[PDB]
Amino acid sequence: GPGIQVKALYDYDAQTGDELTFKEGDTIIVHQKDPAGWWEGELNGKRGWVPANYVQDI
Amino acid sequence: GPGIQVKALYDYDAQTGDELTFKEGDTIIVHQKDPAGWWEGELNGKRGWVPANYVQDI
Amino acid sequence: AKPVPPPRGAKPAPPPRT
Repeated sequence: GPGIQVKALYDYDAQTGDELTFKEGDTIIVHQKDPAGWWEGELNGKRGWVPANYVQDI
Repeated sequence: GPGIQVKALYDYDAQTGDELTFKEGDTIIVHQKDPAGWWEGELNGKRGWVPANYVQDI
Repeated sequence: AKPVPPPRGAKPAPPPRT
């Protein structure tokens, strides 16, 4: 489908452009597992970067 | 550049995952002043959290 | 002679964006 579902393991508050803010327990769709530690995710009508170490594949 | 320089005002010994250990007088690069009291810093080849109240912008 | 560290979020540092 649109990508894999992951769960946020920790809160993250976006620090730079195009990062997602999320809370522990959010389900994020990971569209791409890009190299460099930040993945293309989507949450709550926003697409943006998610730190890959903050999420667990579910 | 990579962030702002701060001086450690006090010694801090890392207690949890991904915290930096440093000594008073260490110069730390703060990459991000994240909300929640712990900043993303870098010292001596390690990136990790720095307690924001331990450092003074220089 | 130092302040107490702020409460922790129990989380890893984000990977470098740079």
